[PDB]
Amino acid sequence: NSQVEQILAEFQLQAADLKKVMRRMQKEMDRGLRLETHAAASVKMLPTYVRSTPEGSEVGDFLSLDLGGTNFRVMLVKVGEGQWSVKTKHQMYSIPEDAMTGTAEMLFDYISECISDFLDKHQMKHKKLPLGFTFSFPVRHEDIDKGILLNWTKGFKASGAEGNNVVGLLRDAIKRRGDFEMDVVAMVNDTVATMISCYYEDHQCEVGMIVGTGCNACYMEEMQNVELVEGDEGRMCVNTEWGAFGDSGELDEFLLEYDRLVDESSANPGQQLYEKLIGGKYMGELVRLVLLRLVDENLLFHGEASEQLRTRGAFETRFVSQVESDGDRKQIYNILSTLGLRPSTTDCDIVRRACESVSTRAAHMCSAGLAGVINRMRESRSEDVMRITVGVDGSVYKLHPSFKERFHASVRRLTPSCEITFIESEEGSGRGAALVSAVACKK
Ligand SMILES: Cc1ccc(NC(=O)[C@H](COC(C)C)Oc2ncnc3c2cnn3-c2ncccc2Cl)nc1
Ligand SMILES: OC[C@H]1O[C@H](O)[C@H](O)[C@@H](O)[C@@H]1O
Ligand code: NA
Repeated sequence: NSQVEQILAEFQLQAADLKKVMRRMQKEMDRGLRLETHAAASVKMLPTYVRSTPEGSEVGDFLSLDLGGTNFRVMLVKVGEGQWSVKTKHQMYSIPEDAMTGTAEMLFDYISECISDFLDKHQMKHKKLPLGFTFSFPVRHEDIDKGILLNWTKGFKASGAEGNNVVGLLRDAIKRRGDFEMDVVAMVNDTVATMISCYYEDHQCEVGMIVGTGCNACYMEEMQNVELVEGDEGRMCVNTEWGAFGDSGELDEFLLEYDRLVDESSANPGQQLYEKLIGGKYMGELVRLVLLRLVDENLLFHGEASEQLRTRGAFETRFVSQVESDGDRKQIYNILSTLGLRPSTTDCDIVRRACESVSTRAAHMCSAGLAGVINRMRESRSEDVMRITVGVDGSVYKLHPSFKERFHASVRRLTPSCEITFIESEEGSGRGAALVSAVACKK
């Protein structure tokens, strides 16, 4: 146990580590905003064309598509005035591997089939509506309804997409199918969508964050600081793409053996390193690799590992969450037996410690990110204590039994001059795309 706890201790980050990360994130943000350094910035600070504007939208029905993982969502969002009301209906769709690792057209054809299914099941296929698209990958926006995919993240691979107008890809697929018509009026990031949906509930919400399969944030920047887009008046949402923080070496002093290994076998070696420390795509696999380290030292399972624990990806991140949901070891035993293992009573405690060590580092790394954003915003204003609302969506955050609590407390220590309200978005990644579309249509 002695030696377990010092192998596990490599995952600790001191206050001083977290402040260093925070400040470096603030300097990368700043690099990404300036024309002189934008092109070489690891933290891209992408203009979204979502602006501060008087409250209100068109009234009516709006479709939303939300693509950001293997599971995706179609939504019908009805905006009405009394005063305002928003009601939603959704369906979920799972994308087969074939459709994610083939061509862009195969991917967008599958998407359009699903839209078709949604419209059938809501007896509205004869209707032509405005559609907002939540598309959760790095995009260079040229307008609210136009954007070029820079690169796939989170293991997506469809060919023929990178470098192309993602909105064009959707619209072409819709037309190929010829079974329905929609006006694609807006495409946004999931961070952005989450923030808009949250703003609707709370006007102080000016940051969106995702801690899901990937990890990213967006926030409202002053237009004079957004040098890529002409104008000094008002604010525009910037999609930080903070996932790529570290991709210029900024994190090198913190990366562990397990981190290099996750990166090397990932779909995108050398990219999204910050996100690899945090996102649900990778947390379960980090844990897996730590559990193997403790085995090949004969500190775990008497040094015998199962077939499935030697198998990349078999420690799914939902396991990490379930482990930590356990004190009778029932939750831990039920995940471990699943894996072809026979834990002692001590192993169960060891696996729960390992989960904790990875999941805690994630919450801590993530808090430094968000603190960076929130402190920068405070500094750009007339704030003694800044009260701000953050919209947060993602499965790590919503479902991980203690990640959230750990994240909040770490965030608060790094932001001792702000009071932060975190709003857990029920379906903001999807609803927000509809609401942005409604605002866009009001033109
Ligand atoms: C092209 C375009 C479209 C939209 C926007 N801006 C917005 O959608 C703004 C962004 O504001 C940030 C600070 C979050 O958000 C909104 N701008 C205007 N009205 C809005 C909202 C959000 N809800 N909401 C709203 N409020 C009341 C009823 C219905 C709605 Cl949709 N900018 C450009
Ligand atoms: O889904 C959360 C995030 O995952 C990845 O970081 C994507 O690059 C990013 O665009 C998205 O916001
Ligand atoms: Na500007």
